[PDB]
Amino acid sequence: SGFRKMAFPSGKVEGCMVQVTCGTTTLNGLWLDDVVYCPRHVICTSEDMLNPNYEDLLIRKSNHNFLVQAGNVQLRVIGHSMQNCVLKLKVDTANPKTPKYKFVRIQPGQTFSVLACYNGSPSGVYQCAMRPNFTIKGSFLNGSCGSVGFNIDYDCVSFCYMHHMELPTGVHAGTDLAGNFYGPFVDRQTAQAAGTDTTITVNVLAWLYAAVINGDRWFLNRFTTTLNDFNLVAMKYNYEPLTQDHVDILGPLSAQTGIAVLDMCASLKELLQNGMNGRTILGSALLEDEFTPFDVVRQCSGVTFQ
Amino acid sequence: SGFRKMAFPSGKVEGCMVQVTCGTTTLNGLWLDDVVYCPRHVICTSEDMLNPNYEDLLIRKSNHNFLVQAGNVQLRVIGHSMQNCVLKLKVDTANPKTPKYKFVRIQPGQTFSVLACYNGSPSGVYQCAMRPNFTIKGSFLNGSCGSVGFNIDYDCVSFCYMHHMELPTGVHAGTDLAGNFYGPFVDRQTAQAAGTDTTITVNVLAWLYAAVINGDRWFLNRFTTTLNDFNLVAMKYNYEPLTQDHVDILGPLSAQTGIAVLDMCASLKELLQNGMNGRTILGSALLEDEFTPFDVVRQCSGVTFQ
Ligand SMILES: *[C@](O)(C(=O)NCCCCCC)[C@H](C[C@@H]1CCNC1=O)NC(=O)[C@@H]1[C@@H]2[C@H](CN1C(=O)[C@@H](NC(=O)NC(C)(C)C)C(C)(C)C)C2(C)C
Ligand SMILES: *[C@](O)(C(=O)NCCCCCC)[C@H](C[C@@H]1CCNC1=O)NC(=O)[C@@H]1[C@@H]2[C@H](CN1C(=O)[C@@H](NC(=O)NC(C)(C)C)C(C)(C)C)C2(C)C
Repeated sequence: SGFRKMAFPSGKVEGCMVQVTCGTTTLNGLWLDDVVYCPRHVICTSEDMLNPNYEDLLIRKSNHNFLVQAGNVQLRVIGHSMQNCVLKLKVDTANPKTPKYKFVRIQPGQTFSVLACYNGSPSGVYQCAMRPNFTIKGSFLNGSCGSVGFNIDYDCVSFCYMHHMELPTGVHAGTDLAGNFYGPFVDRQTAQAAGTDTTITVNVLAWLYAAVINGDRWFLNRFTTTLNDFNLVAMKYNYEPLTQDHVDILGPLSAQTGIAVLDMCASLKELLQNGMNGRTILGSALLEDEFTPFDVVRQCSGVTFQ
Repeated sequence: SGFRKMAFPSGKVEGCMVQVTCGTTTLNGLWLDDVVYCPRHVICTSEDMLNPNYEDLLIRKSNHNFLVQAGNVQLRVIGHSMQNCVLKLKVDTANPKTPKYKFVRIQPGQTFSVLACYNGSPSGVYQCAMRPNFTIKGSFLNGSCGSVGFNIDYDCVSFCYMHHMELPTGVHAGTDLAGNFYGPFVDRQTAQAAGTDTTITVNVLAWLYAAVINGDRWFLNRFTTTLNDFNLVAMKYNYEPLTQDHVDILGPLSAQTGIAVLDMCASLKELLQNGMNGRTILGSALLEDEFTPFDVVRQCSGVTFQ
């Protein structure tokens, strides 16, 4: 037993990280087959930086302007193209460590592992959620651009995030691996703010089920609630609406614990209305919302990756 | 910015995990050069299990009794020996993925990454501390024995933990990689209890410094305290004594933030005495004690591994 914020094993992604240097800018790239993916603002400088036109900026570049450093081995760029806000550098060598992979654009509320990197070298791995306001609460210092987020599904790495920038509230914004920002953000220094966030209700419920699976039983009650009456309480506390689809997804966990989803909603209602009164759940004094129903099942049943 | 429970990149350890099967028991082993390390209770059965004599049990074993499965490749055991509570299986093949490594026995309060594994396949990675009572609050299901904990220091993996068992409170006990249990535990089903735990004071202080580095400034105060007067308050709240050595270790963080260590102690004092009053620090409503001073510096300055 026990329940931890668990990341996927990072080895499959570690073997893909490279350093991309252009001009005075150095950041991380992702090397899959013979392509290196990195944020397009690597072609920017200290003054391009306020309102650049990346199409103009890129037409002015030559392949030899791109230093791609794969460990102590230099990779030669033989072509480049821009796809939305990512740059794709064609190199003459296919990454022999390329895992089976997919690029996926995730929905808010879904979680993923982030491999934080500097100068092409991994620093650490941690678990994140895509917040409802399309930011992530990451841990990113200067130089971390191009670090990626990912899930692993049996043997396949599903890349879902590449880091671009930090918002003045200390949260982070980035793109999918096809260069489309999550949320309304743009890779331009103009005023941008995250937008009001909300708590991921279906994930809180999953985590309460995790608690029950692990022996925290104390927040349960005899009551039930309707979805409607629950959602009226959730809105007051800035929680995302719970949909019948969320209820269906929580089915397996409800069946394993014997606690109907709507009964667990009645428990969440009382926790919102009464607080936790100096008690903890799974070692937290807050209601945790960065575990999906799938995360809970994976960790409570022991799914591996090969 | 941002601050997360960060694990080390796990790839160097993923390449060392194997499956060890003997009799009806299957667990994980660690393959370094031509040796596989695993818990000695792999030689146990459903009834050996209450009071085994592992020396007798092992003399009765043959090399061919040990199935070591490295992916879809079987490793032949050519020798075996017991070292305390770990079994060392000599195999005919050296692991080509063997990283630079050391075996280290850590002190309580020190943190490490755990690569949770089942059937030789990694499931997830998370960060732990060795509690003052020599347990760890892990996430371990049946089959996880032989998963290891580790730190990485530039290019060197320092293995510090191998998982053996779960205590009735849902916490975990194990050994160093030389098979010596942390704490008073034994690999025998007899009554054993963790012992009263305490909070790791020097780590809480490190995490408050992390908060200041990241812009949470609110818990600070104008006051100071003596070490003596601080430790009198810490004892009341079941905190470990803070030593002058801890104060010295916190020096760099104190110098970077401009907050004297004893001034941060005065802040911790008021947090213990007053609670947090519905506020959070670094996204937690509890005082966090599983970041060491080194963890904070590493994450707030961006140290990598190559
Ligand atoms: C990222 O570019 C990086 O790691 N680069 C390494 C090389 C030095 C700079 C190259 C451009 C970096 C990651 C940031 C740094 C701190 N935390 C992070 O996550 N991204 C950026 O530097 C992006 C980049 C340029 C600015 N920027 C920022 O993140 C800005 N933030 C904003 O300007 N935000 C608003 C636009 C919303 C106001 C800071 C101030 C944090 C540097 C672009 C946005 C093109
Ligand atoms: C570990 O052996 C394992 O993963 N093995 C896989 C093969 C099946 C059993 C082989 C022995 C397993 C990990 C445990 C399981 C649940 N959580 C874990 O961390 N360890 C054990 O099964 C150890 C092993 C035998 C019992 N045991 C336990 O952990 C016991 N706990 C205790 O008996 N604890 C006291 C001795 C303190 C009472 C449980 C009940 C959790 C199975 C030994 C201790 C030799």
